[PDB]
Amino acid sequence: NDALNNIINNARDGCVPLNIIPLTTAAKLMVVIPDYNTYKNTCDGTTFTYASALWEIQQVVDADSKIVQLSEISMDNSPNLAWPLIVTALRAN
Amino acid sequence: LKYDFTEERLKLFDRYFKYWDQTYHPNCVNCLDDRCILHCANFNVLFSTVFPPTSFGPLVRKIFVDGVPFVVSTGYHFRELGVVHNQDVNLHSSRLSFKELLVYAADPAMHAASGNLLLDKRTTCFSVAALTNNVAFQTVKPGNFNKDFYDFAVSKGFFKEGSSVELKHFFFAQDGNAAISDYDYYRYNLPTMCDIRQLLFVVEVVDKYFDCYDGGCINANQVIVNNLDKSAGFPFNKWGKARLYYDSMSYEDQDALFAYTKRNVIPTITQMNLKYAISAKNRARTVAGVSICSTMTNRQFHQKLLKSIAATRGATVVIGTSKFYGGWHNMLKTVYSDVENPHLMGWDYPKCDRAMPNMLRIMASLVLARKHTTCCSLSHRFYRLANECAQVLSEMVMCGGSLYVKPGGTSSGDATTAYANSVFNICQAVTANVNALLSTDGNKIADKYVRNLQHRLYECLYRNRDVDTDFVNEFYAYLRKHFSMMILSDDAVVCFNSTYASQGLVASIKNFKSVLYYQNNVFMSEAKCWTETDLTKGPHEFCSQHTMLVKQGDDYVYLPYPDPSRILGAGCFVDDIVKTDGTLMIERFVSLAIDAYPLTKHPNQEYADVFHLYLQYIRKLHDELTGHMLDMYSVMLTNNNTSRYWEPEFYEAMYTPHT
Amino acid sequence: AVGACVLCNSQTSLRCGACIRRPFLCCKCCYDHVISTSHKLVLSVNPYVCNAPGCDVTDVTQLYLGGMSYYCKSHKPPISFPLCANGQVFGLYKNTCVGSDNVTDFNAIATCDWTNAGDYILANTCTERLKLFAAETLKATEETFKLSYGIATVREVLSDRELHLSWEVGKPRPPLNRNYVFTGYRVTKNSKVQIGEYTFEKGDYGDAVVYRGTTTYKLNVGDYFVLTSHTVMPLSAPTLVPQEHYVRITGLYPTLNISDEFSSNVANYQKVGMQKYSTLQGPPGTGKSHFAIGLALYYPSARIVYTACSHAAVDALCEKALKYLPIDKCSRIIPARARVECFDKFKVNSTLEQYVFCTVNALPETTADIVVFDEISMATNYDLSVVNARLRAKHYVYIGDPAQLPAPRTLLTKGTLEPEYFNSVCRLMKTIGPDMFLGTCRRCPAEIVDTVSALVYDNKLKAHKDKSAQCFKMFYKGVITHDVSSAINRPQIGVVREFLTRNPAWRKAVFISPYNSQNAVASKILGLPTQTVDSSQGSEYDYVIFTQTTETAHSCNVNRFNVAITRAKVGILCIMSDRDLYDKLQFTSLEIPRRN
Amino acid sequence: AVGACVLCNSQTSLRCGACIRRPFLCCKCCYDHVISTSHKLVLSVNPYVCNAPGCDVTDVTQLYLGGMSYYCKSHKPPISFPLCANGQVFGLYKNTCVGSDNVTDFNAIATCDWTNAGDYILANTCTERLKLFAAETLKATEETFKLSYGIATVREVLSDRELHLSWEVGKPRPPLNRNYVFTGYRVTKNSKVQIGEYTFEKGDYGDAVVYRGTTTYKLNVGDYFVLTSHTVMPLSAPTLVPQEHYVRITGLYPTLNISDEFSSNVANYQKVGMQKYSTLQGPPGTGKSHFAIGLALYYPSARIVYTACSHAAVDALCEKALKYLPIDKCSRIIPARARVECFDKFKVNSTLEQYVFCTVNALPETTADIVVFDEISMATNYDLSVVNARLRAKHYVYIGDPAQLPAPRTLLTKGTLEPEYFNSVCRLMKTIGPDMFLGTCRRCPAEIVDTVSALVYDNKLKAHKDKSAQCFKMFYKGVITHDVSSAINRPQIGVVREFLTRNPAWRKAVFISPYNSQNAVASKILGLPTQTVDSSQGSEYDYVIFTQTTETAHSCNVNRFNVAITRAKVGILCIMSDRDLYDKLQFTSLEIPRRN
RNA sequence: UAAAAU
RNA sequence: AGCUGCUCCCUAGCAUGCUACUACCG
RNA sequence: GCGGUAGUAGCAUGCUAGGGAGCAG
Ligand SMILES: [Zn+2]
Ligand SMILES: [Zn+2]
Ligand SMILES: [Zn+2]
Ligand SMILES: [Zn+2]
Ligand SMILES: [Zn+2]
Ligand SMILES: [Zn+2]
Ligand SMILES: [Zn+2]
Repeated sequence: NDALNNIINNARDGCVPLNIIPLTTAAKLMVVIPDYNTYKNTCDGTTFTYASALWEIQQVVDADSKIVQLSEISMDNSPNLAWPLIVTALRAN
Repeated sequence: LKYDFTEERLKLFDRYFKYWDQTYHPNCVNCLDDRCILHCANFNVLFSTVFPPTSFGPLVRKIFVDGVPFVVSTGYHFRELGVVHNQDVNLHSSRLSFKELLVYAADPAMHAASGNLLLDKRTTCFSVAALTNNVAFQTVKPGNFNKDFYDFAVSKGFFKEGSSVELKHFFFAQDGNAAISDYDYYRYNLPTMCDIRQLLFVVEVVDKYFDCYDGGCINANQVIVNNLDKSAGFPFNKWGKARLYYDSMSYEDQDALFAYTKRNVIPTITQMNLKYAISAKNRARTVAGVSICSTMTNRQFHQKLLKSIAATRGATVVIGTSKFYGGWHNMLKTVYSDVENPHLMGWDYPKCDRAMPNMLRIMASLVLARKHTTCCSLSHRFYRLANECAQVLSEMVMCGGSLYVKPGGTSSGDATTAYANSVFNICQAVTANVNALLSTDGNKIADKYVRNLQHRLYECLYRNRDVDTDFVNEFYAYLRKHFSMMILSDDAVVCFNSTYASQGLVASIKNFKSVLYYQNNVFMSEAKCWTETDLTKGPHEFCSQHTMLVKQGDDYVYLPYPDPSRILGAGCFVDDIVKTDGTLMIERFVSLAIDAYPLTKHPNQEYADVFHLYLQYIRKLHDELTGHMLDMYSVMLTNNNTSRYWEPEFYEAMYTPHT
Repeated sequence: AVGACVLCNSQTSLRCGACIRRPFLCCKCCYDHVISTSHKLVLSVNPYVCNAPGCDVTDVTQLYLGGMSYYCKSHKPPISFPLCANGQVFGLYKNTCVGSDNVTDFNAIATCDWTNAGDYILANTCTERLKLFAAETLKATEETFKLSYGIATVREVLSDRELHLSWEVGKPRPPLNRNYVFTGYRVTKNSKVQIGEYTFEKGDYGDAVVYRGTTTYKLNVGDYFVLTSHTVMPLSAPTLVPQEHYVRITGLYPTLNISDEFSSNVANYQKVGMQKYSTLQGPPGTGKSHFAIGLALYYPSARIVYTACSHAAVDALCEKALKYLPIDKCSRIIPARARVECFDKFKVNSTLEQYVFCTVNALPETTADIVVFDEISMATNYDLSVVNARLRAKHYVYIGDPAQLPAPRTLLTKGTLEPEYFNSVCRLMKTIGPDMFLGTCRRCPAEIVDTVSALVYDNKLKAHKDKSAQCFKMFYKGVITHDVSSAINRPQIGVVREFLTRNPAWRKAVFISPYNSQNAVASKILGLPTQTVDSSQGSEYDYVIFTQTTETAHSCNVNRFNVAITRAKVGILCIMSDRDLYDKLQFTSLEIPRRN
Repeated sequence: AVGACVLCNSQTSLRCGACIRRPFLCCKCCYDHVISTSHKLVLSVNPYVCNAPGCDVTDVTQLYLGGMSYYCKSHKPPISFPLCANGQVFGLYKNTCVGSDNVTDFNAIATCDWTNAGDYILANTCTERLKLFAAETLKATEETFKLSYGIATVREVLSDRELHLSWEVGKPRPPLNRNYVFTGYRVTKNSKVQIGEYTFEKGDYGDAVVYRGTTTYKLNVGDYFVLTSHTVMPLSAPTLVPQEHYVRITGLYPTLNISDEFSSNVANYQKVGMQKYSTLQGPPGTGKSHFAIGLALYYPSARIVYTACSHAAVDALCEKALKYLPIDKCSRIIPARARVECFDKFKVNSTLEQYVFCTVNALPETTADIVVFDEISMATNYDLSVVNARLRAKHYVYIGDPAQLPAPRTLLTKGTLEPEYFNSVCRLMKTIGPDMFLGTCRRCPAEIVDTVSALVYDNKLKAHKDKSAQCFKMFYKGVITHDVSSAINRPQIGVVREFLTRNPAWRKAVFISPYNSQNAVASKILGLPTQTVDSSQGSEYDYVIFTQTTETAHSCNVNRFNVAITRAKVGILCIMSDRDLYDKLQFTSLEIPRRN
């Protein structure tokens, strides 16, 4: 992507620390969640923010790698799932 | 984007440490000797706690080859070493030979940047990236059971209720949240600033402990790799084991590569793996497989010294020395030497491999390297040290399907573990001695000689700034005369004078306690430190063996007998075909019995019964084997010569000084 | 490479390589098979020949193991052992094998060529494992014989699919049938290159022949076609799982009062769940099929699989099921085969549906609650073991009529089989008892029922519904226009023309023929969609037409005649020259100018 | 490292290092090549050299197998035996080697110089493996002859197209050709950095040359230009797949009836689907390309590739093509090269639209249903096999007339190559026909084709609107006053001095001449633009004045002349000595001292 | 001389 | 799916060494 | 009848390589 080249050109030298490359320039984020309260305190709702950017949720799976919808993620339905979920979100503009 | 941060460190230094009369170098590259490297990396440890943790690690850069853009690392920002730039980078090339293919494959840069962003809440460890669209979970299947042997052991009266020996070691299973929930244990690793002045002398004493060896660079055609088939780290495990690689390279590719690391830096990627073996505590155990690229060099750089250590007797280190043929007795005798009121003691470091602060790891690498006085230059040695640290200290662990950063601690399975841990152990011991000695009412010590010793010790430690040799030698002699240490890779035994230890002239145990506390961030309950007053019975335990004084003919010898439950367990639980129908595996039991011989000479009963049990079982095994083989064909074998295996004497030979 | 003795199940490592199928044999058994038969070459972990180059003494009884290796009489080492020694042959576990007395009939099996019912009559009455081996070698001999047919080449091309072919002079020419396939080779010099698979069928005249191809390749003149052979897998499952009972019904669950139209059969429904398996004999397709589907309904949640051998059979069955079942149904039937089309409804491959229909040879390898084989009066013990191997369920039900049509098993040409000996369950029905029976027609006009009960049955049926419009013009058989020995008689259609038009509404009937090619020619001067008597046995129709070839043995077969005429509901007509049967049939024959 | 013999295809591990390409020779074949030629060095997994240091003897015939090494006669250890014996050489699989006796022509190729016709004549007349080897070889020879060039020194940087580039001394300067694409470097001091590529050509005057760069990086007086060089890759696919015929089209979906103005083309279009590939004979601008686009229309639901080698050709093709095509198109040619601008339509890299348009060395490993290539009169067998290697479509098609001009193949010095052997498919089209002749013309006037079909063609192509004033002012050539090597025909241009003003309405022409310095000295005595055959291929100037050079065939190169005719809309003047050629271009015969 | 195979 | 260290067992191969008897010369 | 050069088979040592298994950190 051109934005990578861009942030390269912003370097006073052309060398940048590795850790911040994917943080700013990735096109898709994956988050691993253990427990329900924790989920509530992060990607609750259909979109959220992280790392000064806006991410939108789409497609959520479980430990058994089966799809699950956001509806089921209640407080008391939670003891019915392979419960360290994987959430894949997209870079929203 | 900012990653330099130099005059910031200098500004901090000036605002606080204004009169610390010694030049500070924000980048160890500009250090003089090594002691300057220590005295600078120390301050760096403290200062690096301030800056963003998303600004350490590899320092990548865009390059071109054959009119094509790549991203490769050209340097590093060590939270203890400052900035380091690779010295031989080449923009714009036409093609790629083999070594460069390799060094661009074993790097995280191109891997990471081609990954999707990861944020996990399972661990407080700073995650980095993921390479797939689905994290993986690995389990640990349960062991397989060998019945007929169990029924046998029952039939001959074992395992009855209230018996002394019973089953305690087994094959614990592990579910799916094992790898990560284990790896998380690095949360016990903290940035700790170790006292520098006393370190600058304990390192001298430790060095003195290693005078009688020799090492240096060696040419590729001289390395020795026992067992050429082990996993090849990441991602080389996508092709084959080591032999494939150790073959496709010339004897110069190795030399070219080695001489290339002596001026540039190569990040790596470590893998975690779940050990699958019997144990006694359900918490799983794991191992770190390192990339081929680091080993292939660290070998050439250390193997000379290593082999120099693995073949010397009577040394304070005891690695490689075999216990058979009475050797164990030699060890226990020499560790007695001549201490005036000998007591024995041992201890153990809780989570020794995680809790090790980075400073001591660097200290160990320095002490090892100090032998290279000539097989290198002096910037070469520093770049070597840098590549080492970057490969086995803050490298990117590849757990599950994701890359995290390892804040510190020893990588469980590098090239130089066992020796490094031992060096660390000796360092801790010496530190405890120094602390205890300084920390006593100097006006109450009676032996005038010791009082002068303590005085001049403090003097040489805080006042004088340059190394003294004579006092170092005198002190080393004093320690070898009143603290005698047999060391292994963290596992120790100390024979020390009691009278002095009472008057706080050598470290007791509470000294060890305070030391681990204030220099290792952990606490060692005296529930595992063992003491011992009567030498006639050997040390309480060492490498998981007990010691017993048995009359072997005319005289008395120390012998190591293991823990019976362990042996029984090894008899009863295995991995499928193994042992199950063990009528093809006798050698297993041969060796096992070998390990369980000394239980014959034991005061308590059931012990020797274990031995006789193994014997009779071997006999029944071979018998019912021949019976089947006869029917299979129609004529038994011509000459088995296996009967010797079930006569006791042959085992006895494995413990007598003549081979 | 060991196993069990086909006669003693003892451990061994031998196979009578001289016998075709290489069966495992105990020591003593091997000694006896070899001493009493031209069968001599024994194979073990290695072959048994003299290892000295040149010596080819392969009669094992002459050979000697030398040092590790085997040797003749002459080239023997100074020290050795005689192999065929002491009423036994040396093999692994020699001192353990027991041996027994089934050797005579064994060699009888292995030595027959399936030419006379006797070797059959024994094939169906030996021990089960032996029965298996028998079926194996039978099918193998069939395949091997199939190779004996000639080769075909192209002579000149006529159209896209019209062609003139050239046969091997002096070789058996196999028939034009959808059950034959030919690999096409053309040769450059060099470059004997396969071109594809091609079936055949007779065009409108000789020797214009049509062909269906695998790809759109252009044809040439230096081309030829080899009928493609086949292999045969070995089997290991028994024919019949050991019969059992229980004290109470398990696994399956009735409803309550649903569908009383299936009333009386509930009695049978319980006892079916009460056994491990059972059989049912019934005159054509009456309670047969009807009862099967009724039971299927009875236990709703029961996962059920139907299967048979005849494609048209399973097709008629699946449509009858469609008549009454949730859909919620599939017939996972045919992959890249189905030369004749069949099922039209659902998938061919997911094995999720509760009510799965398919053909035996195309079955998957799956489990279910119960399974209902059908038309056992046609299958061979081979197929029975096949289905018991591929599938695995609790309750089995086999259905058929030992008066129907068995497997052709063409190879036999001397004598005839008693139906009792078609296969195992055939015996079971004919021997002890069919466990459950049904005796009434719900499908056929009463008059033909009377005729049949007067014939092959012992006047033991009843039904409903009588008239009309039935005849049996004993029209002399015109020219047997037999293309191959497969029969055709065009002047037989020479009166169909007189009912190709006189037919007021007999326009949607089905025509039936003793032979396939006379059936094809019926499709030529078309009247309607026709079929073969074998491809029948599964469906009924209001009107049906029937013309016959000559009075050949295949034709005048009473069973073929019965199962043919028993496929009609209200109208029927059959035309044989007929010296006797029209004396047995009860209709109203006419004369060529008398057709109303 | 191991492979099949280039002649007998035997699995072998030998390479004649004395052969430039190091091919794989079987044991026997290697023995023959070495005993026959001066190729006296053979490589296996290792070279065959006396391993005794200092003894630089290399050939096999004096080398002896050492204990585990190789040694000369003098240096051979006691037990040491030579390598080459029994007509065979010590090599792997030496048991199964077969060899062959065709070492003759193979040798001739391993020794030819590629400077003369007979080399190439043999080349396009041998076996496939030998053909590919010949292509590899001649291309490598051209590569090293290119390497014979050198760098240069920049005098000044005049303009973005005007540049001052003196060539390094002691080196044959690379002339003014688009082919001379040079890797430019801006020497910091330091900095072996390629600033891009820049190629050069003769503009409207010298010695200020014109240069185009793939990047507009402005040069200065300090740069230096190396000749871009690399290594030829070996090839695997044959020149062409064997042709296949079909009784129908394979997966082609013909259009119903859209844009039937290409109707005479659809009669041909379906033919494509019947043949694995085919060929096409046609003048450019005719159904040339037009046919291909109408074809892509005729099957509008199919992946199609269009390829050429010249970017001028891919622009002449891709434009006119996007016309009748949705856009919605693909012609994604150059990622990061192309000395000049190229495709302008979409994306570079995702093989999207069913119709792609690119150049040979840009075609990646992609697939289609049909691949099409014009320009066949120009590419090499090397190029054909490259095409086959990069594409795996289900159909292929070849367009072009050998009447045009082929690859430069500079090494030709003694003799000329016939279109008869330009390459394989061309050798066929000229030895068996294109199987499709294409007509007719479109742009040019009739009079420039009605007489020009009397030369290469057989009065075959037709056009109309013959006007205006297309004549041959055949002027007997003057003396030879050539400034550089190529001819200065200023007396020949002395026919237009009295005519630059006699044409007030024809002040819109363009000078042409074969020798490029005949373009140069005309550009000196210029008043109207110039354009030679070189940068042609897909354009037309309204007026043009053909100016001939020396009577040598360089002037009336009937191919070069013809193509110089075919690129016109209105008028032309032809001025040559011309004893016989003018009897084929029939116009108003005009003279020069007379103005009629 | 009748059915009819990842 | 690691880094070492010790130990047993099996197999091959090389070379030595040694033994002797069998063959050539002294 | 001895000494030196050629065989045999045997024995001893060792060294390499290859393969299996177990224990300690
Ligand atoms: Zn410093
Ligand atoms: Zn060194
Ligand atoms: Zn036999
Ligand atoms: Zn038997
Ligand atoms: Zn023999
Ligand atoms: Zn060859
Ligand atoms: Zn030499």
